[PDB]
Amino acid sequence: NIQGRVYNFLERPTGWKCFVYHFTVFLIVLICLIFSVLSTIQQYNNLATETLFWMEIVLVVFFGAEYVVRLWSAGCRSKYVGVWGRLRFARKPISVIDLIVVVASVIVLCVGSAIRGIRFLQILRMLHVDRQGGTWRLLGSVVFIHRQELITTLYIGFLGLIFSSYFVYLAEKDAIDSSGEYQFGSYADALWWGVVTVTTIGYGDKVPQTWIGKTIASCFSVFAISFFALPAGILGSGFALKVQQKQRQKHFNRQIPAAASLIQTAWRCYAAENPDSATWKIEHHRAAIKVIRRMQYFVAKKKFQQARKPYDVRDVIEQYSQGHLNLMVRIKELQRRLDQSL
Amino acid sequence: NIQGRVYNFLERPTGWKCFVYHFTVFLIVLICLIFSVLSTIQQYNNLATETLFWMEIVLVVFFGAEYVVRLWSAGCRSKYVGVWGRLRFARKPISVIDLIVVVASVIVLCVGSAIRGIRFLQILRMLHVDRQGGTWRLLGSVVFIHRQELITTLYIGFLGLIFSSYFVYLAEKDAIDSSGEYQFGSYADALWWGVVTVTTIGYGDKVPQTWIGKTIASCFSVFAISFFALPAGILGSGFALKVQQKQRQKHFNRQIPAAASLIQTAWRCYAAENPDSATWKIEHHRAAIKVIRRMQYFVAKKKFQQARKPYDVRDVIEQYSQGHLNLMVRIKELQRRLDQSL
Amino acid sequence: NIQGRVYNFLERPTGWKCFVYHFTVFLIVLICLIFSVLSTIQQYNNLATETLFWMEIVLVVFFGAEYVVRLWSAGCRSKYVGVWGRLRFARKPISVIDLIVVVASVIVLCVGSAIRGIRFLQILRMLHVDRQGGTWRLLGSVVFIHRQELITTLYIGFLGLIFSSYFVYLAEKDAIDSSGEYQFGSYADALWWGVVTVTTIGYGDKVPQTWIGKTIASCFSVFAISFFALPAGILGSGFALKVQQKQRQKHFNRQIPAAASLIQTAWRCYAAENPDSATWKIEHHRAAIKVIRRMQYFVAKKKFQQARKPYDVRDVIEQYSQGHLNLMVRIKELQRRLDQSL
Amino acid sequence: NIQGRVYNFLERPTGWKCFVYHFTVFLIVLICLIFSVLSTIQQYNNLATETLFWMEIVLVVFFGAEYVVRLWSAGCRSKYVGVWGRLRFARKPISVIDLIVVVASVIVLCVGSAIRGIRFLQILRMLHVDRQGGTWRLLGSVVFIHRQELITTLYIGFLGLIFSSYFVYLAEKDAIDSSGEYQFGSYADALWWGVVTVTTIGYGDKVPQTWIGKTIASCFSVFAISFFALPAGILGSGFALKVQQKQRQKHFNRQIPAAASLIQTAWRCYAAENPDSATWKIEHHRAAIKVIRRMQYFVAKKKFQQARKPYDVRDVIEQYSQGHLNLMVRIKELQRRLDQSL
Amino acid sequence: IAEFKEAFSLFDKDGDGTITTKELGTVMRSLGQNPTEAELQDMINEVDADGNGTIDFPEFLTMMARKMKDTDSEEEIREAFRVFDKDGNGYISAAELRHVMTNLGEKLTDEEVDEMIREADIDGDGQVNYEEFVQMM
Amino acid sequence: IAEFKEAFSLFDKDGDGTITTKELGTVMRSLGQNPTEAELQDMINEVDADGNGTIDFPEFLTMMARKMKDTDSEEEIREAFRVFDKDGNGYISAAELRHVMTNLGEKLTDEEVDEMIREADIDGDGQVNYEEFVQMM
Amino acid sequence: IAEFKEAFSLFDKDGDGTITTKELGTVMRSLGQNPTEAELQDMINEVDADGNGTIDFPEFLTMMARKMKDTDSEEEIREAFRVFDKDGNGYISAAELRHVMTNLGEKLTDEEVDEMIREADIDGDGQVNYEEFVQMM
Amino acid sequence: IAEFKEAFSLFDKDGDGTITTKELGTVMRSLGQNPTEAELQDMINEVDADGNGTIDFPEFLTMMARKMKDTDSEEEIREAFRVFDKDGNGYISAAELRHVMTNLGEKLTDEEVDEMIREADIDGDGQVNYEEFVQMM
Ligand SMILES: COc1ccc(-c2csc(NC(=O)[C@H]3CCCCN3S(=O)(=O)c3ccc(C)cc3)n2)cc1
Ligand SMILES: COc1ccc(-c2csc(NC(=O)[C@H]3CCCCN3S(=O)(=O)c3ccc(C)cc3)n2)cc1
Ligand SMILES: COc1ccc(-c2csc(NC(=O)[C@H]3CCCCN3S(=O)(=O)c3ccc(C)cc3)n2)cc1
Ligand SMILES: [Ca+2]
Ligand SMILES: [Ca+2]
Ligand SMILES: [Ca+2]
Ligand SMILES: [Ca+2]
Ligand SMILES: [Ca+2]
Ligand SMILES: [Ca+2]
Ligand SMILES: [Ca+2]
Ligand SMILES: [Ca+2]
Ligand SMILES: [Ca+2]
Ligand SMILES: [Ca+2]
Ligand SMILES: [Ca+2]
Ligand SMILES: [Ca+2]
Repeated sequence: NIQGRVYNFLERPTGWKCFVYHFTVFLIVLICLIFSVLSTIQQYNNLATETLFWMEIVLVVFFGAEYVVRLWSAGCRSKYVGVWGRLRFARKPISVIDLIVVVASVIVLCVGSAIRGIRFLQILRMLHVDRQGGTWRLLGSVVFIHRQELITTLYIGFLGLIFSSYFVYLAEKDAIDSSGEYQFGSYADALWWGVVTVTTIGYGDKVPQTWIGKTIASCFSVFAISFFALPAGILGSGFALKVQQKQRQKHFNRQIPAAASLIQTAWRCYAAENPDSATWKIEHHRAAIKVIRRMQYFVAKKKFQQARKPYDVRDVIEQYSQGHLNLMVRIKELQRRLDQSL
Repeated sequence: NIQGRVYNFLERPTGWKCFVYHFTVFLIVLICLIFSVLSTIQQYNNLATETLFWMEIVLVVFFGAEYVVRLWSAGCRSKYVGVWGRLRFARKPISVIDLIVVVASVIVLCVGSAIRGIRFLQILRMLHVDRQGGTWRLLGSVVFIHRQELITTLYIGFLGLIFSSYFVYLAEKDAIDSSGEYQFGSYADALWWGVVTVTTIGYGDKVPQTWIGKTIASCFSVFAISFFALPAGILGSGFALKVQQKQRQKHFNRQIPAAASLIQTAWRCYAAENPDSATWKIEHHRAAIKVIRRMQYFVAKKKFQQARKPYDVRDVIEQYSQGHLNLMVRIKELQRRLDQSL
Repeated sequence: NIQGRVYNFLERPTGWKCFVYHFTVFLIVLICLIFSVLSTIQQYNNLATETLFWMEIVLVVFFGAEYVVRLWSAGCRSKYVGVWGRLRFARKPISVIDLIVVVASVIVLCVGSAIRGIRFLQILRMLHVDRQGGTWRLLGSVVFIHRQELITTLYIGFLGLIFSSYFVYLAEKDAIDSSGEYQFGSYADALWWGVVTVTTIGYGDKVPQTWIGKTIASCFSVFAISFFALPAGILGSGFALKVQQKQRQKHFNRQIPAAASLIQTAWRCYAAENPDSATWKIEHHRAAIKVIRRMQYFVAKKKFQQARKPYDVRDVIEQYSQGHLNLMVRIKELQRRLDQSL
Repeated sequence: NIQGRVYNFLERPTGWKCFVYHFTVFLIVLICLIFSVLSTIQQYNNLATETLFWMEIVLVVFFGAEYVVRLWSAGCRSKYVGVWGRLRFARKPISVIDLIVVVASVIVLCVGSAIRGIRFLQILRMLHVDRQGGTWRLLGSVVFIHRQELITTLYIGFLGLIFSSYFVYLAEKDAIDSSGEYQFGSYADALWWGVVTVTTIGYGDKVPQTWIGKTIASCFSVFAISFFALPAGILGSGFALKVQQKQRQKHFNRQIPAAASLIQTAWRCYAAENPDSATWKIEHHRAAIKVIRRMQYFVAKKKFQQARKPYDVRDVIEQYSQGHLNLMVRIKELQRRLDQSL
Repeated sequence: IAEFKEAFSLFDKDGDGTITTKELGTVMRSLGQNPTEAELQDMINEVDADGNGTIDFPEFLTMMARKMKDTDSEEEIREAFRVFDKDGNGYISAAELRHVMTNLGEKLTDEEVDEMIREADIDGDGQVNYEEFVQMM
Repeated sequence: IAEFKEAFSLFDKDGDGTITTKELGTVMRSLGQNPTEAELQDMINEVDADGNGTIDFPEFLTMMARKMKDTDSEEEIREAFRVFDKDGNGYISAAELRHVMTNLGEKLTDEEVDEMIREADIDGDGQVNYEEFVQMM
Repeated sequence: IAEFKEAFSLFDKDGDGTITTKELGTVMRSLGQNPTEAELQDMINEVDADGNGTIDFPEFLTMMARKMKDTDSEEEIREAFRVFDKDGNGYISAAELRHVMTNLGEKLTDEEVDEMIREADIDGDGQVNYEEFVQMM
Repeated sequence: IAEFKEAFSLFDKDGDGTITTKELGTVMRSLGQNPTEAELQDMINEVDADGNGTIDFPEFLTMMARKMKDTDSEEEIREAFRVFDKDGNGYISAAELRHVMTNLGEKLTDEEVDEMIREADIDGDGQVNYEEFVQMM
C-alpha cells in the first residue's frame, strides 16, 4: 500500500502535500533558469558560474533519485508489471524526457566549463512539471476535435499571405526608403513583411513606401488579420463549450449499471464459445442463445456509450418515444381486453 | 469500375494512398515555390535558374497528365456524360484554375529566360491542392450565415476609422517630428495611419506628435480595436458552434425512411398527371386523389427537412404535442365507450 | 399606393432595384470621398478643385431632392400624419443627419474656395447609407445585453493600465535612451505608452530601457492584453449566439393566435368599463366579470410573450407538466367513476 | 429605517440619486487624477500644486466623512452588530482600501511639498468606485470556472515562449545590426523580444537579422500568437455563455417552496435531537423518525439546488421519468383492479 | 379597497380565505364560460405572485395594483396589431380585421365585432389606424 | 379557379366553408386509405397557412399556388436520391431501387414499381440516372 | 454502530437485507405520513449511493456518515433565509415568518410554529436574526 | 454462411423472410427469458442497420460480420472495469467483484459467478488483473 501511496504522491497529486512538493520543485527549476539567464548575461557570468554548477549538481542528484523512486513505484498499477511493465512505463514521453534530461546533465557535468548544455537542459527541464499530461492531452483533444476548421483557417491564411506578399513585392520592388535601403529587396523580404503583418506584430523594419503598396497592404491587412487571428477565437470557444458540457455532465452514479451490464454481456458472449459451462442456464438453440447474447452485448455497449456521453435532446426524444410506445401498447391491450369482456 | 476508382483516388481521397499522393504533390509544389524564392533572391539566381526550369518542365508535364486523366475519369458520375458533361465538369473553378495554370506554364516555357510568370504560376498553383473545395465551401457557408453581423462590423469599423483618422489629421496637420518630416502631411497619410492602428499593427512610421492627436488616437484605439478585431471572434464562435452541431447531428440511418417517403410521394404526384397509370390503386375523385397526393408530398418534404436538420427543442415539443393529442383522443374514446356501456 | 411603393423603395429596400439604387448612391459618395482625399493631397488640389465643386453641387441637389421625396412619402405609415407626423419623422436621427448635411452643403457652396466643410460633410455623408438603423440598432442591442461584462472589462482594463503605467513610470523615470531623449519624461508619456501596449499596437516611439521597466512591462502585458482585447471576443460570441437563436426561432405562423387572443382580451377589458355595451354576453357579477377579463388579459399577454420568445427548455417542461396534470386528472376521474360503478 | 436607507444609498445603489452621487464622486476622482498628471508634467507643476493640495484636502475630508457614515450605517444588517460586527465589516478589502487611503492621505498632508504620495494615493483611490465588488467578483468567478483551460493556455504559451526565444537567441547571437548594436546580446534580451512577439506588440527595438532567426521567428509567431491571445477568447466566450444562462434562468417565484421545504426539514432535524418537543406529531420509532427526517432534509436540499440552478435537459428527463413511472404504476393498479373485478 | 374584499370573497364561496383552482373553475362554470383545467392552471400561475399554488388576498391586491396604461402593455398591443398588419404600414382593412377577430384566436360575435369596428374606425373609411385606436384605449 | 371551389367543397361534405381534421379523416376513410390522427394533424399543419387549426379556402388556394418545378424541390429530390445512391456516383441498380421502393419507407405494389422502373430506366441497362429522371419529371 | 443495524433492520421488516421503494413506503404508511410514489422515488434516489435502485446497508452507513454542521449546508440555509428575507437585510418579522412557515411549502402546526419562534426570537423583539439562529442550530 | 440462414430462419418461425419485434419477443418467451417491449425495441434498433423498423437478412449478416476483438470494444471493456475499479489502480478484490456482479446491473447466479472468478483470478490471490483478463478474453 505504501508503494501505491508514494506513486500517487509522486505522479497523481491529490493533497496539499503533493501540491507543495510540486510547487517547490517547479520554483527551484524556475530559480535555476533565472540564474542561467543571469549567467548568459555577459556581465554576470563569473559570479554565477559556481552557484549554477552547484545547483545543477544538487538538482541532477535530486531528479535522479526522483526518477528511481518513480520507476520503483510505477509497479503499483497492473499495467506495469515486471521488467516489461517498467519498460512500458519508461517508454512514456514524460519518462523519456526525464531520462534524457538526467543522462544529458550527468554527461555534461562529467565533461565539465562553458557549455550550452547547462542552459538548454534547464530549458527542457522546465517541461518536467507537466505530469500526467493533463495540459497537452487537453490541447491535443481540442485541436483534433477542431482539426477541419483549423486546417481551413491555416490554408486560407497561408494562401492570402502568399498572394498579398507577392502583390506588395510587385508594388514596391524598387521603392528606396529614406535610409537608402531597399525595403523590399526580394520576395523573401516581402514574405517576411507579410508574415509580420498577418501575425499583427508590426516591427516596422520593412514598411511599404509607394501608394500602390500602401493600398494593397491596407486592404489585405483588413481582410486577412481576422483569418490569421481566427485560431485564438476558435480554440477559446472550443474550450468554453467543452467546460460547459463538462459541468453539464451526469453524475458518476449513473454509469455503474451500464458498466455492469456491459461486463455481464461480454462475459456471457465469451462463455458462449465454451460448450460445457455454467452460462447455459436460460445446436440450433445454442446458436440462438449466442446470437441473443451478441445482441444483448451490442445494446449494452450502446446504452453504456449513451450514459457516459452527456445528456442530449436526442437521448430525451428517444426515451420519450420508448415510453410513449410502451404506454400506447399497454392502452391497446386494455382496450382489446375491454372489447373481449364486452 | 476502374474509372470510378481512379476518379475517387484523384479527386475524393479516402485512403492513405490518396493521402500520400496529395501530400507528395503539395510538397513538390512547396519545394518549387521555395526554389522560386531563392531565385528571386538577387544573390541566388544563376545557380537556381536551371533547376527551376527543369522542375517547371517536369511539373507542367505531370500536371498536364493529371488534368488529362482527371478529365477522362470525370465521366464516372452521371452528371458528367459525353462532351457536354466533360465541359460542365471543366467549367468548375478548380478545373478552370488547373487549365489556366497548364496553358500559362506551357506558353511561358515555349517563349523562354527572365520572366515573372515562372513565379506567379507557382503562386497560383499552390492553390491547386484545394480539391473539392472542402475549405472555401466551409468558409463561404459560415460567412453567408453570419453576413448580417459581418456587414455591421465592417461598416462600424470603416466609419470609425474614417472619422477618427480625420480628427487626428485635424489635430496633427502641422506637427513636424524630430526628423523634420511631416508625420501627417495629408488626409491620405492620416488614413494610412488609421488603418494601421485599427488593424493593430503599429508600424511606427507615422505616430501622433501633439497631445490632442495622442488623446484622440488613444480614445479611438480603445473604442475601435475591438470592432476591427471582431470578425476573428465572430468566425471563431461560428466555427465552434457549427462543429458542435455537427457532432450533435443524428445518424444517417434516420434519413432513409424520410427520403423513401419523399420519393414515393413525388412519384405519385408525377403519375397523377397521367390518366391511365398503375398509380390509380387507392373526375372529382381524381382531383381529390391528386390534392391528397400533393398534401402527402408536402408533409413528406417537411418531415425529411426536419429529419435532416439536427434535433431541436421545437421538434421535441412538436412530437410530444402530437403524442399527447393521440393519447388524449384515445382516452376520450375509451371514456365514451365506457359511458355507452354503463 | 404609389406613395407606399416609393417609400418602400426609398427607405425599406426589398428588391434588386432598391439594392442597385443604394449601391449606386454609396458608390458615388465613396468616389466623392476619394476625390476629396486627392484634393487634400497637396500635389493634387488644382486639378481636383473644379471637379470636386461640380460633384458637390450635383450631389447636394440630388440629396435635397431625395430628402424632399422621402418627406413626402413618409406619410404612408399611420404614425406620420400631417405636419406633426412629418415633424415626428424628421426628428429621427437619420433624417436629422440628412437635413444637417443638406443645409451645411448648401450654405458652404453659397459662401464659396478653400474650406474644410467640403470634406467634413463628405465624411459625415458617408454615414447616410445606414438607412433604417439595421446596423447601429443591432450593435446597441448587443452592447446593452452585455453591458455588465463590458463595464467589468473596461474597468479592469483601465485600472490595470493606470497601475502598470505608474509602475513603469517609476521604473524608467530617468532612463535616457540612445537618442538622448527621455523616453518616459512624465506620467502623461508613460500613460500614452501604457495605452499603446494594452491596445497591442506597439508604435515603438516609447520603449522601456531599464530592466525593472522591461520586467514590469512584460508581466503587465501578458496579464492585461487579454483584458483589453476581451470586448472583441465578448461581442463576437454574443453575435454568434444571437444569430444561432435567430435561426432557432419559431415560424411566424405560431404568433397569430396569441396576438388574436391578446387583442381580444384587451378589447374585453376596455369594454368592461362601459356599462352598456355588447361585451356583456357571458354589480358584484360585473366585478367578477371584469376581474376574470383582467386575468384572461394577463395570461394572454404571458402566452404571447412566450410564443414570441424562442422555444426554451423551461417552456417544454411547463407544457409537459400541464399535459401530465391533465392526464392525471382525467385518469383520476376514470378511476373514481369505475369505483362508483363497482 | 433611516440607517438602512442611508446604507442602501451609500453601498447598494438602486436609484438615480445614488447613481448621480457615485458618478459625481468618480468624476471628481478622475479630475483630481488628471490634475495630478498635469502636475507630474514638468512644465505644469507650479500652477497646479496649490489646486492639487486644496482638492486633496477637500477630498480627504469628504472621504473621511463618507467612511464614518458608512461605518455607522453598516450596522443595519444583522451580520454587523456591535464593535465586533463593525470590525468584521471593516475587515472587508474595500473598507480596508478606504481606511488605508484615508490614513495615508492624512499623514501625507500633515507631513507636507513634493511627494509621490499625493499621486499614488489618487491612483489607488480610483479603485474606490468598485463598491460591492460587482466587477472583481464576476471576474474571479469566471476565472475560477475556467481555471483548467486558463492554466493550460498559460503553460503552453510560456513554454513556447521560452523555447522559441532560446532558438532565436542561438540563431542571432552574433548578428550586428546597421546601428552597430547587438540586437540579441543575451538570453535576457532574446526573452524580452519573445515576450514582445508573443504578446503581439512589436516594438521593433529588437528584430532578428539573420535568415535562420527570421524563419524561426515567423514559424513560432504563427504557431504561438494564437496561444498567447487565447485567454481573451476564452474569457469572452465564458462571459457570453454566462450571460446567456443568466437570461435563461427561472423566475424567483420558483425558489420559494424549495426554500420553505429546506427550512422546515432543517428545523425538524434540529428538533429531533430534543426528546420533549412539539415536533413529535407524526426509542426505535424515534430513530426511524429521525432517519426519515434526515432523508427529507437531504431530498429537500437536492430539490432546492436543482430549482436554484437553471433548468437543464437532465432535469427535464428526470421529471419525465418520474411522471412516466407514476402513470405506469397507476395504470398497473387499474389493470389489476379490472382483472380482480373480471 | 372595500370592494376588493367583496370581490375576493365572491370567488371564495366557502370562507376559507384562499382561492384555489377548483374554486375558480366552479365560479367560472357558474358564470357560464365552460373553461378547462389547463386554462385554470395558466390563470392561477399568472395571478399567483409567490407561486405556492393558490391565490391569496395580498396576491389579488397586487394583481389589482398592476393594471393598464403601462408603456410595455401599449407596446405589446402595438406590435401585435403590427403583426396582424400586412404591408408594414399602420392601416388594415375593416373586412380583414372583422374576419381575423371573428375566426382567428378567440371567437367573437356580431354585436361585439360591430362595437369594436365602431370604436376603431371612427371615420367613414375602410382602414383603421391601430396606433390611434390604442391611444384612445 | 372554378375547380378549386368544387375540390374544396368536395372535402367539405357539410357546407360549413371550413375543412377540419375530422372532416379530412372522414374523406380519407371514404376514399379507403385508412389514415391515423398523427398523419391527419401533420397534413393539417403542413397545409395550414395561418396555423389557427383548420383549413380555409384562401389557404387551399395558396397550397394550389405553390407547386412543383421549384429549384428547391428539385434539389431536395436530387439529394434524397443521392442519399439512396451508394458509391457517391449517380447510378443505382434497378434491383436495389425496386427493393428500397417496395420495402423501405412507403409501401408500393408490383404495377407501380414496374411503372417507376419503366419511366426511370428508359434504356435497357441495369442502372438509372436519377438526375435525368428528375429532369424528366 | 449497533443502532445502525437495528435501524436498518427496522425499515426491513422482511429480513432480505435490502431496502426498496415499496418497503420504505409501507414503513411510512405504518408511521402515518401518507407519502406518494414520487416522494418515495426521490428519497430513494437521494439516499442511493450507487444508484442501482435499492438501499443497501453500506449506503445507509454513508448516509449516516454525512450529517449536519457542514459549511455548505450552513451556507445553503443562510441563503434560503436570505431569499425569504426582504429588504436585503438580516431581519424578518415574526408574523411574516409564522405566515410563511405555516402556509408556504411544508405545512406546520401551531405548537411547532411556537417552538420555532421561541427558539429563533430569543429576545422580546419582532425580528429574528437568522444568522444567529443558524449558528445556534 | 449456411448456418446464418438457418439461424435467421430459426427466429422467423413464419417464413416471411423478415424478423420483427413481436417475432423476436415470441422467440425470447419460448426460450424463457421473459423480456419487455422496451428491451425488444432497443435490441431491434441496435441490430437494425437501415432503421426501417424490422430486421432483414443482410442486416443479420452485417451484425454477424461485426464481432469481438475490436480495439474500441477492448478499450470500452477496459474503462468499464476501471470505473468499477477503485483506487485508480488495476486491481479489484474478488469479494467486491462477486458482490457487484451478483447485485449491481445484470443479475448472476452462483455457478456463473464461480466460473467468472475462476477465469479471472487464475492465481491464488484476492485480486484480479482486469487488463490481463480482457487480454485473455
Ligand atoms: C471588419 O471588417 C471586416 C469585414 C469582413 C471581413 C471578412 C470576414 S471573412 C472574409 N472573407 C475573406 O477574407 C476572403 C473572401 C473574400 C475576399 C477576400 N478573402 S481572403 O483575404 O482571405 C484571400 C486572400 C488572397 C487569396 C488568394 C484568396 C483569399 N472577410 C473582415 C473584416
Ligand atoms: C475594454 O474597454 C472597452 C470597453 C468598451 C468597449 C466597447 C464595446 S462596444 C463599444 N461601442 C462603440 O465603440 C461605439 C458606440 C459608443 C461610442 C463609440 N463607438 S465607435 O468607436 O465604434 C464610433 C466611432 C466613430 C463614429 C463616427 C461612430 C462610432 N465600445 C471597448 C473597449
Ligand atoms: C496565457 O497566459 C495567461 C494566463 C492567464 C491570464 C489571465 C486571465 S484572467 C487573469 N487575471 C488578471 O489579470 C487579474 C487578476 C490576477 C492578477 C492580475 N490581474 S490584472 O492584470 O487585470 C490587474 C492589474 C492591475 C491592478 C491594479 C489590478 C488588476 N489573468 C492571461 C494570460
Ligand atoms: Ca382555498
Ligand atoms: Ca399564493
Ligand atoms: Ca381608423
Ligand atoms: Ca370546418
Ligand atoms: Ca387556417
Ligand atoms: Ca436510367
Ligand atoms: Ca429489498
Ligand atoms: Ca444501492
Ligand atoms: Ca431574533
Ligand atoms: Ca417480419
Ligand atoms: Ca431493416
Ligand atoms: Ca487476477
